[PDB]
Order: sequence, then structure tokens, then C-alpha cells
Amino acid sequence: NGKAKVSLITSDGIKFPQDGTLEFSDVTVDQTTGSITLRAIFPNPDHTMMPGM
Amino acid sequence: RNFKEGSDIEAGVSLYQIDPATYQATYDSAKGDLAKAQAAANIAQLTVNRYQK
Repeated sequence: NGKAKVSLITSDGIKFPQDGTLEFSDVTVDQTTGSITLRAIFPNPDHTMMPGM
Repeated sequence: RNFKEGSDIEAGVSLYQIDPATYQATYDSAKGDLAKAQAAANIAQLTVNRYQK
């Protein structure tokens, strides 16, 4: 299990009910950023996630 | 997608399989022609062999 947990404080400041799966590790450096940006896919049974936020 | 994003990929490896509707179809195209192309030479060689004898 080196596939890490991830959690959220949703914009209300409330933390998302259940954690989510940190998917992969990108090797990407955004030239203006230093961005290590990853993706942890998250379950959304109630559709509260509303992507793009 | 053929892959786990962020993962490590081999060269020449299928990543995204695209719709081969027109293509697999298209592939059929030359196929018959090949089938038909060879057909002509078939007779021709069939003839030549005879003429040889």
C-alpha cells in the first residue's frame, strides 16, 4: 500500500467525508510553477465533488 | 486509455485505442483489392505456368 491516502477540506471548510485515492505521480514541472501536480482520484457517490472546482 | 496515468510506459506501446470504424473498414478496402489484386496475378501465373508447359 504505497498508494497514499488523501483528504480534503471542502470549500465550506468542512473536510470531504471520506479520503480519496492518490492515483499516480506525474513527473511534470510547470515552468512558471515547480508544480509536482498529482492526481488522487476520489469517490463521489453524492456528486458533491462537482469537478473543476 | 491503455495505461495508468503517471505510470511508466514502454516504447511503441498502445496507449489510447482509437475508433477503428472507418479504418478497420478501410483496412478491409486494400484487403479485397489485395485479394483481388493477387487474384489477377493468380490467373496470370496460372497462365504462365501453362504456357511454360
